[PDB]
Amino acid sequence: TALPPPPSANVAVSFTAAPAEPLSRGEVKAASLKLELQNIERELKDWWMSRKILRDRNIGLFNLLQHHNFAGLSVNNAKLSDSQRVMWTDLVQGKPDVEDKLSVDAREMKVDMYEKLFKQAADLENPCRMPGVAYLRCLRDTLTETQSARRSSCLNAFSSFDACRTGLLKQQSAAVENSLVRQNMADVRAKALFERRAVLLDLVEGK
Amino acid sequence: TALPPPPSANVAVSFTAAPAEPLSRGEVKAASLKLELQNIERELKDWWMSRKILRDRNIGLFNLLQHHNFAGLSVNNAKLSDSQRVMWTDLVQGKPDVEDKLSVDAREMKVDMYEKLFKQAADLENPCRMPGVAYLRCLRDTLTETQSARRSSCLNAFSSFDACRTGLLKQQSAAVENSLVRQNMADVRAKALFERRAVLLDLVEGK
Amino acid sequence: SILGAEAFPELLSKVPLNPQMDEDKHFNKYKWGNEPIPVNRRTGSRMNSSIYDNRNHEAVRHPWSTDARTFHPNDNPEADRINTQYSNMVSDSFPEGGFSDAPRFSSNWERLLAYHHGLYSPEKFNSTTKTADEIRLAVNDFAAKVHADDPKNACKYLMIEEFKCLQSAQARIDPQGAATKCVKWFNEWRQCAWDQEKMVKGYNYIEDRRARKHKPYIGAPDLQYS
Amino acid sequence: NSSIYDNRNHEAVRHPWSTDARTFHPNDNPEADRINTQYSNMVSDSFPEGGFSDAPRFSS
Amino acid sequence: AASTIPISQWPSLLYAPPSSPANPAVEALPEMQFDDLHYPRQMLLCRGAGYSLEQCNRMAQPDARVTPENPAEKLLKEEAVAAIACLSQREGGKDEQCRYYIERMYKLANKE
Amino acid sequence: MSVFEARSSFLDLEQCARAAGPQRWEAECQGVRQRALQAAADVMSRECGAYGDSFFQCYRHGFRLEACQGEKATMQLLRCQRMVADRLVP
Amino acid sequence: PFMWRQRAYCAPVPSAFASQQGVRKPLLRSNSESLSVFSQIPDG
Amino acid sequence: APHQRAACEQLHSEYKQCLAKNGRTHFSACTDFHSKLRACENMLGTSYCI
Amino acid sequence: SSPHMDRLLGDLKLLAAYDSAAGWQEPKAMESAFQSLSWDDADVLKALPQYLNCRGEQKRRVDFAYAALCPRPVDEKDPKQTLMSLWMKARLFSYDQKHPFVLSPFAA
Amino acid sequence: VRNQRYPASPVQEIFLPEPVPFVQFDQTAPSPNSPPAPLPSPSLSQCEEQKDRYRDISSMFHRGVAGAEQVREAYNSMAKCFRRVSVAEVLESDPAFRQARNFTMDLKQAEDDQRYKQLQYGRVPSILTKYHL
Amino acid sequence: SMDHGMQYSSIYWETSHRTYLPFWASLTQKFSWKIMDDQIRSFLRLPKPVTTEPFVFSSGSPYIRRYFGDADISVPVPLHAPAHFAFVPTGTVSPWEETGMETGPQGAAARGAAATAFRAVLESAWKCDIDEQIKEKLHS
Amino acid sequence: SMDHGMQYSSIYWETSHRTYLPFWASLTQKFSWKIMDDQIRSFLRLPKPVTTEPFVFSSGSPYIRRYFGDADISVPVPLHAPAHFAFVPTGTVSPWEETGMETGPQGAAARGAAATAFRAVLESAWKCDIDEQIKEKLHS
Amino acid sequence: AQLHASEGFWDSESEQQEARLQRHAEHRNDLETTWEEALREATLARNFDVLVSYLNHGQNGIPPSVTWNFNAMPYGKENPDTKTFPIPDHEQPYRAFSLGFTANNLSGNWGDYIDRQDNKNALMRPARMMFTDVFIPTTK
Amino acid sequence: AQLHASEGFWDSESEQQEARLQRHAEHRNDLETTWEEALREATLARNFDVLV
Repeated sequence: TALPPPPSANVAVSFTAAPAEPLSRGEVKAASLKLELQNIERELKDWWMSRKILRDRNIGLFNLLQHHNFAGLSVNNAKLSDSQRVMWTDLVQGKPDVEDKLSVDAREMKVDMYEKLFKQAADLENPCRMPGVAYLRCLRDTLTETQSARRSSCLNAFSSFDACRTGLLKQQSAAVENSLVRQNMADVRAKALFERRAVLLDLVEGK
Repeated sequence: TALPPPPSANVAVSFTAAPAEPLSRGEVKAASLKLELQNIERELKDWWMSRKILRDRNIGLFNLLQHHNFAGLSVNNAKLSDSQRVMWTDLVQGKPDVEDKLSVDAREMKVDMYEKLFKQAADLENPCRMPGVAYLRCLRDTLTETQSARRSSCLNAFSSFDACRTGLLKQQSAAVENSLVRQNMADVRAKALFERRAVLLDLVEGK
Repeated sequence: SILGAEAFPELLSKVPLNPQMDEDKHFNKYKWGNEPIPVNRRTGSRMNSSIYDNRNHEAVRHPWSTDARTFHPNDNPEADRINTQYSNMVSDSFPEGGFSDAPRFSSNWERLLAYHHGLYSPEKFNSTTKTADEIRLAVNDFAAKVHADDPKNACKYLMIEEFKCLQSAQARIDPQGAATKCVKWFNEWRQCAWDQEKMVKGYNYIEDRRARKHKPYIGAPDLQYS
Repeated sequence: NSSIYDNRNHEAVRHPWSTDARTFHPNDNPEADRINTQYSNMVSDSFPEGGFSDAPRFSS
Repeated sequence: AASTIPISQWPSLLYAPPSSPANPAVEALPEMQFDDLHYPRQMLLCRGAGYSLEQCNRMAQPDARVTPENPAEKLLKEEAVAAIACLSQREGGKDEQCRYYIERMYKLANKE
Repeated sequence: MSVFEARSSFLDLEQCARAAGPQRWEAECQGVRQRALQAAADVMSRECGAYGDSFFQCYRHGFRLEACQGEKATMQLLRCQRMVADRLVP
Repeated sequence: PFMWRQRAYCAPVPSAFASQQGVRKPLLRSNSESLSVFSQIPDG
Repeated sequence: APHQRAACEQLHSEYKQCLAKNGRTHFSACTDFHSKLRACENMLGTSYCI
Repeated sequence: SSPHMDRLLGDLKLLAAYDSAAGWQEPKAMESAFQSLSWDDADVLKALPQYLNCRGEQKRRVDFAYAALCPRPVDEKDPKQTLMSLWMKARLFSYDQKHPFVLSPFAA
Repeated sequence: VRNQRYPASPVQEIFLPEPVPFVQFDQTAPSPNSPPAPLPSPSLSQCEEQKDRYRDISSMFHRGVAGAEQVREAYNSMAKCFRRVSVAEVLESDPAFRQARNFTMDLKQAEDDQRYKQLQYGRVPSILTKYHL
Repeated sequence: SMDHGMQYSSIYWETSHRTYLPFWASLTQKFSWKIMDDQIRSFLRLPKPVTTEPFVFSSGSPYIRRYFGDADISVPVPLHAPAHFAFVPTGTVSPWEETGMETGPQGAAARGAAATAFRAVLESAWKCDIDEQIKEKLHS
Repeated sequence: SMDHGMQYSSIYWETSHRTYLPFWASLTQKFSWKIMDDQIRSFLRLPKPVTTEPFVFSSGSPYIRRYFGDADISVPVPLHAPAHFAFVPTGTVSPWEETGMETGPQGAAARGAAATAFRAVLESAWKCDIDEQIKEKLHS
Repeated sequence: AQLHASEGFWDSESEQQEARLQRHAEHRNDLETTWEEALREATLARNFDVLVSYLNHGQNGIPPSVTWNFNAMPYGKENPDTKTFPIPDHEQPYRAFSLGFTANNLSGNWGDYIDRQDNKNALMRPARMMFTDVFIPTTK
Repeated sequence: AQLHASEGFWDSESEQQEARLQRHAEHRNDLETTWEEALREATLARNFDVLV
């Protein structure tokens, strides 16, 4: 909560309170200390406000994604169906492939589900979209086949897909690591600034 | 003058260019140096912009006062009449008094001129207004008298007037001195910050 | 040692890069002279446009202080507009150098908060217009990507057309203005999607018998429609 | 702004800095019995006792 | 004569521009391409394969999916070289000194 | 890539050149030469990239913008390059 | 599906970003439903 | 769902208030609330002795 | 003291001038631009037949740089445009064979 | 300031409009059926008034009363004079221009050739080669 | 200040414009055959529409009809709580930051390959010039 | 969008409101005796007004009349370039700076004697309390 | 329609921007006030953990990134912002026809439902009362 | 009446404030642009007298 505004004189002071003597050495030094303090407080405010805003924004994003039941490369959703979870983990970590147990109609349905899911997940700006769609198109081409015959044909698309996939995973890992390092550096710097402010407030002089 | 805006990609890059590997020690150090540089530049900008704005404002005030032909406690006006200058220098530095050479009507006129000038010069917030008006009222009381008899009666008010006057003069001197000291301190600090920025730009690393 | 000796052939040989340079340096190598682009069309700020807005023809308000002098489009253009290229046409509706409403933030958290609340994107505020070549490159890349995504799609060129129109209307800097132009192609794509789905999944309906007055006149031809 | 010969009447004052644009509303339909008719209670009908909520905190 | 092109007609203006003394290939304007994602995509793929930044930078190559080359540069090679010789000798073809070669090239390319 | 590193590169170059001589320098000192030029080039690009991007932008827009009028768009870049060279090589 | 911050017609309504609300009404809705008549109103 | 739980508690209190206001002679007026109260019951596993 | 840089920037300025004069229908200006286009450069003249016969990585580098600077496809029929394109490409080829290009943002 | 193409524009624009210019050559004059004669080969005999004038104007610019335009002009004239001899040496020495110097051809052959059939621009490869598909 | 407004434009009837209303029009009243048709269908056991059934077979995902006091007035409501998916990595983008100003690969790619190529070309030409300067300096 | 406006309000004459104009009102015209009076005064040498004299004795500072084509239409204009005076010292005030926050005499005086007195009273009471605490601490 | 108003569909872009700015300003003020309190408490306590603990004293979701409104949808008979492909003539609707000796509908054009216009022309607009069998003037 | 209009007497307080804000913004942009130019030149020159 805020404080009330400070009190003001009722009678107008124009210049009567102005100094009639030039400043002294200690007064000048105290002014320099005050300037140092205000610079420190500005830096601390910048750090604190950026941290607060980012925390609030990202917590809001997390709550929004939990509300709309989203799932990303880090599969961290408990409300998922087991079938949907298997499909996503196949698309992210394993190999999407149709089983020989299925009838050709059910194979077509599985590939259509894969394509719908992946096209809703990945937009045209995504790099892995073209490889994924190519791989699923090859599966559509080779529905009426065995996995042994299908591998030879779908390898050319699965290679690019797996490459783009692992690239995205490495990007996520590197981003997390770098953000952690930057955050910790900033917090250590802020703490040091706080202690510097503390010692300067122990040294400050006046009333 | 300004530069044009920087170029932007025509095709949308979403995250494909993001790093797939965490930063290294030298890169982290360079980032810290960059943060130091931007903080230094912020401080330099604050100094430079404050100095520029204050210079412009005060030069505009000076030009306005020269345009409207103003005169202050420091009598630094060449377009003044010699009579007006004598009157102002009496009110500022010497003793306002009516001469025995004058006729009583001319003494009344001189005192009225003194009162008009001083009331236009000093407003009700001014501290010296009451002493000045009291002294001129005593002169009005003692027009039909000699200076020798008038001194004894008007000295008690002239003392307070001279005191307030010298107080204002001391205030002006102290203000000039303190402003000079503050300006020089700020300029020295800015220069030191500039050299620190120079060495950090000699040390900076990247492309 | 002079700086840039061989670098100003435009100065040595009196070659103007534009009619404005021709007029300025008095080379007089443009037969048709020069009509200067006024300052309100060379620069300015974003404004409101619709008549169903109360602050119409007024500058857009931002959290930061910004010049409120607006870019004025060419509403009464001359008959002969000798250069009808995109370079000269775009100046009638946008400034080539971008708008004059950009911020210089004293801090990073102000930038963060403006973005978080939807009042700043550098894409929009720190940017120039796009050149025709850039627009064409973007459009052709998008078309290639879409063709790779699916060749046998009927909404392909409609999606490509809305992309093209957004790029041409400079949606990076005027997204609301560009969407106003491109939503027609979005609607056509929306229609084509259902038109494709109903062909894939055979969907039809029982049509009723022919009306007694299907033809307005007996002697009129009833052109048969599928 | 207050005057009817202003276009932005009953609208908040615009400043260079960001400021909440929710306005002080004077008491236009006060009750008949206003038991405390001192200045303390009268001033709240036309100004806020705590001042306006339009103050800046300058970054520089 | 040159009337204003409204904003709704700009998409058609980009691929069917008006006539100029220096026109482009309107038939090839849909074929002009320059990928800003070429090197980022390459880097992503190589880092997914498992390489380091130095290996990726050594394996990097510039995009071949760019605007095609003018066939005149391969068909009118000798004529163009002779024209450039004439220009280099005669100061850029001032007062019609490379008109011979330029007219031969123009005829060869245009054919009435 | 930094000014210090580029200066040390040029000092390596000059001292190895004094070692080799005026006759076999171009033969013996190619790698150090390339390293020095690459470091100076990194420095130049870092310190003069804004002006180069501005010239690029003006060229895209046909020098139609306000900041493209005159010759400052070129003189700023040339001055940056001259200053970088005078700071590095001597 | 290519320019999300520039295509607002195909974007969710501001009630969707709010993360708070027998059968419930759907949580996600687009502005592109404005181009249909009987999206929200019934066909009665 | 705590939002819905609190909303249902408010609804139940409102139903009790309406029923008390009308009285136990005129109780067919509050057939409004069963629509929602049965849903509350099926959702939270609660009974409200309706 | 900076001839390569100076002539490069001059060529680019003259190309922009040619395009502007073409858009504005100015034969005098665009012919002045064509004539003022550094046709007297021995290095570029020597590199022209080298560029015309190069192949592979160097050609792809020079093509990438030329499509960066000038991505619009010139008309196959206009020899002035063809020749200016050839001259710029020869200049870039000379610069590349003197000091090769490094076009990737990733580098060390 | 604009000089209108059609001062009687609602009358002049419709009949007798201006056409698109032609800048490859004049087109109002006869076509030369012979190439230009080989100019006399140059040398540094002829940079007299360029070298000495550049020295003059540079010495005066060092004082400052000359200017920079003049220095640029003089230096560029001198460099043109040198480039004359450098280009002559390149042309006479490098063998690839030996065929180009003795180039001869007539408008009849230019009209009878058939290379214009092959002037079509190619086609950019597919975007799937980036992912190797 | 919007409700209870004053008459701003005039109301009028142009001369000899027709009205199409007779003198018994106030006693005239409308009628629809739909209620009678519904009664007759219910009494004669005629084919019912599918809007009487709350379940919806017209899509693959489950929909249920919500009725507004009558079988004629309904809207379908989806039952699934749909799961959404994102083939995206987290923490890889900071759009608020201007990236054209920062030095690095991400910055060049938020800029373009064209600007980067131009920078490389300037770099090469500068290296040529500086190599010439080195040559003339060290030959001395 | 202000010029050439439409008729916004109606124009009317209420029943039996008077007009006060006869049928020869259009032939009526005005007249002033002022021109004839001026001619007669000039011809008979009658007392002139002081507006015929450009100098102005009605104040102490010099004024001169500026005439607009006639002695009847004039304005007085002052001639002096007035000197102004300020019994004020320079550089003693910085109004942009908030002074209630800085510690010092200037800050207390931009604040009040009331706040300073309150602070002194709190100071005295605090000193009393701390003296008691010191006493009990040091007696132990 | 009330649902659309909750989402700001009937709002104008000015109103949307003003709501956005209002949220921005409220959030900014909350943050800076909380910062002042946190700094005061952490200064009197001399502890950085206190500042850290004030980071979670205030988060439902986020503000919207983009908004769409009704005034951004184009309208116009001649506006080419509505024209994708020409509609064939046998599918376009007809304007009403009225022609007699007494009255017609061809001396003017009334417009569409949104983009209306005056049927009478400029010279007879002042005498519109004369082209009416009845006239009900404004209230003023 | 035209003199009064030069002084802004017929204007409203909103219009006066808007003119004030316009002047403020123009001055700020001039100042910050000049600062950018000065800092660029002083950085390439490595001299504080240039900034001065």
